[PDB]
Amino acid sequence: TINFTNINYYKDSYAASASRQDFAQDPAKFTRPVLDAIREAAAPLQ
Amino acid sequence: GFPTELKPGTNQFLTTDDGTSPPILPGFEPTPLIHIPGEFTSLLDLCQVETILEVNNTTGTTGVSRLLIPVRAQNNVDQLCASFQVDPGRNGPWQSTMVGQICRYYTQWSGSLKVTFMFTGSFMATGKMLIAYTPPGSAQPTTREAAMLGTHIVWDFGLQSSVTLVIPWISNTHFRAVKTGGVYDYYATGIVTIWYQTNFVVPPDTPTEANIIALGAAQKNFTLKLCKDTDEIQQTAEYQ
Amino acid sequence: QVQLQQSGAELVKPGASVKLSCKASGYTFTSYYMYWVKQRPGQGLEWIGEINPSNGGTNFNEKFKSKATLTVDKSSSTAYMQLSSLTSEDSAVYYCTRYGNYAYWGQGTLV
Amino acid sequence: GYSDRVAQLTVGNSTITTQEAANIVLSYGEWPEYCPSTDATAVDKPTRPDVSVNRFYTLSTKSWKTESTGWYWKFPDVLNDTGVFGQNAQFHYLYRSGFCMHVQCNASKFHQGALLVAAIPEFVIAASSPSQGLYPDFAHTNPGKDGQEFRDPYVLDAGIPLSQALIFPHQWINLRTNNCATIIMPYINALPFDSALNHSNFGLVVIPISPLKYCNGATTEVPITLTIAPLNSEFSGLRQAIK
Amino acid sequence: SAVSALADTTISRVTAANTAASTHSLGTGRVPALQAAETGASSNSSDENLIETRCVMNRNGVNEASVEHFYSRAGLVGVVEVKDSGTSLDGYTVWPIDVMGFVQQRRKLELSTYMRFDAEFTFVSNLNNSTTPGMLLQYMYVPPGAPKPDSRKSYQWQTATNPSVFAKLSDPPPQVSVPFMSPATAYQWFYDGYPTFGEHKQATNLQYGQCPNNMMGHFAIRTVSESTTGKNIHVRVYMRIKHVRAWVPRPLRSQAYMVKNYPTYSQTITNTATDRASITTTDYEGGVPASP
Amino acid sequence: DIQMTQSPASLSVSVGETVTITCRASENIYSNLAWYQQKQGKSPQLLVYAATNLADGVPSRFSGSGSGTQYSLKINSLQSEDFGSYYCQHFWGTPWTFGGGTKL
Ligand SMILES: CCCCCCCCCCCCCCCCCC(=O)O
Repeated sequence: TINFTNINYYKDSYAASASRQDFAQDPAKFTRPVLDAIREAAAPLQ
Repeated sequence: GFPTELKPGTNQFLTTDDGTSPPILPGFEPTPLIHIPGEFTSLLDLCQVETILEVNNTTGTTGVSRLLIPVRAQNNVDQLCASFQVDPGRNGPWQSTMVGQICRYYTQWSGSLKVTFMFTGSFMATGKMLIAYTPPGSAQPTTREAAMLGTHIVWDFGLQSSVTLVIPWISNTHFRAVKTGGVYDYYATGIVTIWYQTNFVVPPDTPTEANIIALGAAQKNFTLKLCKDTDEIQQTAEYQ
Repeated sequence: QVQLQQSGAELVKPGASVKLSCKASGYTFTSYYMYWVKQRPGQGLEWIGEINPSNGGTNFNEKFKSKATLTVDKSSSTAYMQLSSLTSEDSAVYYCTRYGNYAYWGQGTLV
Repeated sequence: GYSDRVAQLTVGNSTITTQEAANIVLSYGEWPEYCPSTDATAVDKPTRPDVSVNRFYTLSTKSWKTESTGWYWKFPDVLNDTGVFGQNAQFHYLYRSGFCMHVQCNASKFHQGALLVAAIPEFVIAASSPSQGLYPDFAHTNPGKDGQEFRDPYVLDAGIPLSQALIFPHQWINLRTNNCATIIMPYINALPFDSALNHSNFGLVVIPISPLKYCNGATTEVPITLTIAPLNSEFSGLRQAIK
Repeated sequence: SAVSALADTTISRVTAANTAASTHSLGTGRVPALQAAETGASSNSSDENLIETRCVMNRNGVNEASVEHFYSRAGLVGVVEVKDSGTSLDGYTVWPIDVMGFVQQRRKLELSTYMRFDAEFTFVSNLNNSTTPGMLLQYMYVPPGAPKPDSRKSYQWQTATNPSVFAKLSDPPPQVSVPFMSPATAYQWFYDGYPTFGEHKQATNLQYGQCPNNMMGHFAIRTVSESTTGKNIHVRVYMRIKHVRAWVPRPLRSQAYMVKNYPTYSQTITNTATDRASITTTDYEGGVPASP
Repeated sequence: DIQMTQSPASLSVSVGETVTITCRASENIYSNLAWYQQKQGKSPQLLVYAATNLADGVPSRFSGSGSGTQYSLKINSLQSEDFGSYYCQHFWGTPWTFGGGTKL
């Protein structure tokens, strides 16, 4: 119910707990790191 | 003196406890954060990067040759080229993959997998391969006629040298334990067998054996659960 | 095909050493371990040891550690076995075996 | 939605043509850029010798053989003694730049083999120990314009598996499919600028995964040519030239 | 007010990708399965285009695979032995802070090339027999350049400016927060270079890869004593990385580590995949076939 | 060291019968077994690799089966040239223990 968490008790921001509320996902910089976008249905090299 | 009462778990050091802790350096401002290319925020984004399967993980084979699936002109029809299981946390070809090594940091996994087979023969080398994924229950198919009863792709060699075998998420449970073997073969994903649909046909003066390079990765629906310690590297003494 | 051409027959006086050759052909030499098997006539086959033609890593049996030294000539695609401290129990036929996915054997060497 | 097989890379007075390309890789999705004032630390005005340093330098040709294990270069090192780049990299303490790495290996439609061409940021080279033999020598860490044959391509001479080197910006040269590999790499470092002599930002590996096989009568000498072009080369900290 | 912030503090589940229902596709020019791995791009083929899929409203959570959740776990980064018995009657130890001495933390960290994180260091200190008598210890962070103690009594222990934690062995483990301390904008587990200029022609190229940006100093630990206690104290240091940014993912190490600050493997290269009998051998018996 | 234990040390059957050799093991060798047929005078000829894969040129009369600890080589329709000594050989780990031998 009530969530009394993620409270920083110190004047320094790095004393706070882990940042576990900003989950991001961007696999394209590893999976599709190519200048030409290749449609899935398309034959890649034409 | 605000009345409090210490509960069980006081003084314990749980290693996975995200709590506050007193800063050693008051007023410390770290070095400014600049942009560095290549920031990853999820290990799932890394599991979706196709990495080579060590399908030739056979006794005797050494080095980069363990990464190659030999494919040659056959004298018979409907012969087995290669087979491997598709349990990403099992000892075998998937150990050489980023997905199979990030899986081993987790207890349970879920999602479709994907093997991208690239043919590395001559331009003049033609062939057709049946790559079958056999769901659980059946051992490695003994014939191609038995393998084609499962999820399979017929791969025609051509100008597009690569093909994707999407291993679909066919499971009874929402997640599969990365651990396999014993009773944990309840979570066996299945077997992938590569068959000669037609022959490996080359013209004269053309190499008769070539290599398929398999590339294992995860799909967009891949998921990992219950962070655990990996069994990859061991240690007997501190490193210096 | 994958042919392993071993050296010719050998007749060496006791208390010496002979260098047996194994000229591999038909495959990448640095891609498969080379194994040596000893067979005294009438007796069975005995495994001597292995050698990786990429780093010289050799793993012998507990009965051939101080009796067999394995080298490799990666440029010549040839493996070698120089049996030290020759005796009578070391006079046998010797093969060089590559396994990979199919155990390829040589022809043998009478020693 | 296709990738055209023909491509022309033009930077400076250099122009590279290919008719069997395989969709140039933009490393980590980020083009090379100059250092933003927000991320800059040094206060001297950087020199930007645009066309005299940002250009394709063809630097080394390695003969691909059946037993070849692979070669690696270090991007700043492979150019530290070449052209106006090397001179700017010697006269200046600070340097930052991206690169367009174009590896060229052409062979007939009767040759076969695949090369893994990867750009490895912070490619620390390992020493294989059976102490002096615990650390690699400078020839192996900074091979220069010539590059270094891989001792153990399986572990990338770094203890890390080659099969996972595809986590780095990579292309393949599969002889049946393409004769070139193009990786555009931005400047990756924990620092906005760094020494072009002390630090190698990226390794440039070309490892044969599928070995070069041909038949009798085919051209036996199949060369692999490395052509790299700095992109957005900045140099600061002008002083006496250091090699 | 701030009650809105406190309400939105629980980890909200982010779900994996749904599967859309697919049908048979009989036609030309639509090849979702033909790829080009030479492009360096992974396959964009979806299961909805290789097979006939059902619609799955996937409710599997993908949060635990975050870099934060992967790394925000305390692991052993240091074992310090405060020797005060036998030949080593020191009662103090100055420990070079390096998180690369133990396999579990080191391998997880080297997944990344650059990491920028704060840390929560915990010190688990006890005797040989696991007991924790009341023994005042001093845990002084000695940043690079600060005078290191040369005795249990030396003036450096006055910790006028250095951060010192005083705790008894009987107390719960001392735990502190360490910020991102580095002249760089990220720690660098792999530094392809040398810290200094020169010819680099030494027989022991010991300085290759040694970035002083990661060298964060020494933890100087002592028992607050006046003479030899006669007891050796084993301090174990656990780092919990937090507020973590990771860059340039790398292959997870496949070879057993040999030394702390260098990638260096044995000539006996272990295969990253365990061996099997042949390329057609699988370890799965399965059920009895109905009609072989 | 995973040692071997070949059950039938000798056998003599007629042309047409079916002999089945057995090759146990100390521990699970994971199908890393190779059966050889060595008639005294010639070189050891590989018959079945990986405990199931029939070698090239070997007649379909031969068949290898087994998994884990126990393995069996069967010679159905025992023709004339099927005599000699039959050795199993594990290639799992360090020792590479061959079989005792089977005279047939
Ligand atoms: C008051 C007691 C505090 C203890 C001191 C803690 C200071 C921690 C140092 C910072 C930790 C992260 C940096 C790790 C970098 C070292 C890696 C390496 O090069 O091997």
